[PDB]
Amino acid sequence: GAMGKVTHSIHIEKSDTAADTYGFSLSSVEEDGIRRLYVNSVKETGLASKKGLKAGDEILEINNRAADALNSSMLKDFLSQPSLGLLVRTYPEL
Amino acid sequence: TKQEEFYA
Ligand SMILES: *S(=O)(=O)c1cccc2c(N(C)C)cccc12
Ligand SMILES: [Cl-]
Ligand SMILES: [Cl-]
Ligand code: NA
Repeated sequence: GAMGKVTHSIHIEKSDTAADTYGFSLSSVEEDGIRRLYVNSVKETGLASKKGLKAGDEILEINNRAADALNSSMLKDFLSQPSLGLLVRTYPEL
Repeated sequence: TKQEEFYA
């Protein structure tokens, strides 16, 4: 592979309960005045893993909205739903 | 540093 940007669109669906999780976390990181959202972890046995979400992927959009336009209230709202759309920048592993 | 973190 090389340096080209590759994005991955993911749609995850699950039961609507407080016991059924996607199995991933995200972080907000600021560096030199630019904020990015990253996949912070992916549970090895979870739905997000099954769907090919990778730790270190950069989240570009959630549910058709730019990551930099997302606040914590929006994230809570979106993440509590039984389906979720993610657009991530993803890197070749090697 | 990370500002914060959410899981679902
Ligand atoms: S920060 O510089 O202490 C910090 C801590 C942990 C992770 C970080 C990342 N990851 C790629 C998410 C980027 C920038 C800073 C940072
Ligand atoms: Cl996790
Ligand atoms: Cl930190
Ligand atoms: Na840390």
